[PDB]
Amino acid sequence: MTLRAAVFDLDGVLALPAVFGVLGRTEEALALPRGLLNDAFQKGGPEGATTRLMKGEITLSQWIPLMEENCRKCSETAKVCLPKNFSIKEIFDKAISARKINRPMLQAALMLRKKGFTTAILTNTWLDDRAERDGLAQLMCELKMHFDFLIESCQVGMVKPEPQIYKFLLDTLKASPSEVVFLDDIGANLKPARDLGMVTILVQDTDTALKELEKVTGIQLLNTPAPLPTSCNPSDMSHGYVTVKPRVRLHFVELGSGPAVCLCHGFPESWYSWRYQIPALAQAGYRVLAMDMKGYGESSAPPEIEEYCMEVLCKEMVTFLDKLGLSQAVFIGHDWGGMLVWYMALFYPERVRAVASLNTPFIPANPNMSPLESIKANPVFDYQLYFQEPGVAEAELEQNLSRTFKSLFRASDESVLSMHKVCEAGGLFVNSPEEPSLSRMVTEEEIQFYVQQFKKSGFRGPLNWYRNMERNWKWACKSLGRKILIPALMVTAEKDFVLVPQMSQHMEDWIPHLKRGHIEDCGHWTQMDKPTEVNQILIKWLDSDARN
Ligand SMILES: COc1cc2c(cc1OC)[C@H]1Cc3ccc(NC(=O)NCc4ccc(OC(F)(F)F)cc4)cc3CN1CC2
Ligand SMILES: [Mg+2]
Repeated sequence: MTLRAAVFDLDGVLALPAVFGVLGRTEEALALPRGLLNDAFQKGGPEGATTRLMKGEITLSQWIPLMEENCRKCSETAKVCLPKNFSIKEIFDKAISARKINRPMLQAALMLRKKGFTTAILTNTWLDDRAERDGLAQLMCELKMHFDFLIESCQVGMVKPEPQIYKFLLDTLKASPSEVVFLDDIGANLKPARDLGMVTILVQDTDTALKELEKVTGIQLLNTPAPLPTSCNPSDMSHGYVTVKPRVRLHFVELGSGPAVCLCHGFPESWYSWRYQIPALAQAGYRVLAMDMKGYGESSAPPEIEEYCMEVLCKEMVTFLDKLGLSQAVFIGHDWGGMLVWYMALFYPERVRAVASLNTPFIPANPNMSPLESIKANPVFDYQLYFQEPGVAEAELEQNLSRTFKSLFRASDESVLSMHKVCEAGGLFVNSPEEPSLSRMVTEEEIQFYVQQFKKSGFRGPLNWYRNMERNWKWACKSLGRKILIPALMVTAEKDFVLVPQMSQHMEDWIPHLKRGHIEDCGHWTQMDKPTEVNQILIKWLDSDARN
């Protein structure tokens, strides 16, 4: 009775415009008899060429000659002559290419799966061996990840509306007819489903079909707020391991193809902090490499403090590129990662295609002042003095991992921390709740991932990034006569009460062609506070500065 599974057609529902609709306009353009392309498309019926193509018996390249004869045969009966420029190859090439994803439909499908539905795609498709088959391959891959099953006609040897495929569909979904809703742009494909007892929605226009699907499922799909970008499931990611040197191996996650983009997280985060950026960046045509920085998660965490100074952390990232075969890579960082990528561009510009930083500005070294004096001359950086002593800051953060991350990963309007009274009060969480409320930015599952990551190597490694003030300062002073002249981007967050946008006001002195981005109502955790704006800024900057 109560629905539980949802099935979606591709051509006409999830993808628009349908191939039949582009074939109809072609009939109008070249002034053919109406429907002639569709009579040739459907010549022979269940024993014709198109059904042999839809069943995997022949490939698309094999079917085009058969479609050419059907058009010459159909044009002979209607007493007409096909133009001199008639090309079925070129006609379908434009149709397959013009087909885009119906985002209101896919977003509604995601909402159902989020609410606990089993989503699937049931489409009549073909084995595409065209030279331009990659265009259709990209489309399928980005739709496949959002559904539990993709049942293709040419893979199973069954086509709609043959009843055998619907019995195969119900077996795949492991559900009864009256528990499944099925959407298709063709009414013929619904009669066998409507006979087995499943709910049917004829999709003519998307917003009306969504109104019907709202009613039968009891879930609001239309006029739903803007959904978050696609997140990452760790157990479905490609996990990579590179040994940059003895006792030091770096763990990273990889997705997509194209120019290598290397993401560097901050303190106290993980590769998972790019969960909203990784698919979005890979979809834009990039090979994302989200790192576990030295001392974090599955990466090595040697205890020595000097192993985390900026000079060592940068030489190892260069090595990481070497052992992977990458001459360059776009470096996007946040918090400590952002500071590391600034010095990557300053010391190894030949290995940085482009550099970008979230929140963290490039503050050049002061040759006449130690960094400890400057940190003391700023009450917001007072927690960094508390971090200096080893073991002290570790005991507090490692005491209750759940409370630690729930008190940190909070929006700008949820803050329960006072970064300016840390050393005085003798702790970061002295005046914070023992069981803080779950922020709007992170679910309980996402918090429990960070907990499991930091159960590995603790907080010693991460905190050691703070404990190389004098070493990093001596190193940076060697680059005081340089200038960053590669593509650079500085993204500032309005409500970051520690890395304020005003700290970046002088950066153009050192980066003349610096580009900028600003995100409003955004706290420190830029990636998970405003992921849709982070994705927009980066994909726009990458497409114009990093790619060729
Ligand atoms: C050469 O002059 C400097 C040089 C340098 C530094 C300062 C300098 O003076 C100009 C400081 C600056 C700095 C600032 C922030 C961070 N980020 C960070 O610690 N993030 C963790 C975190 C953030 C917010 C939190 O609170 C809440 F969660 F939002 F609530 C809790 C934790 C890093 C650095 C790097 N430093 C050394 C270099
Ligand atoms: Mg269709």
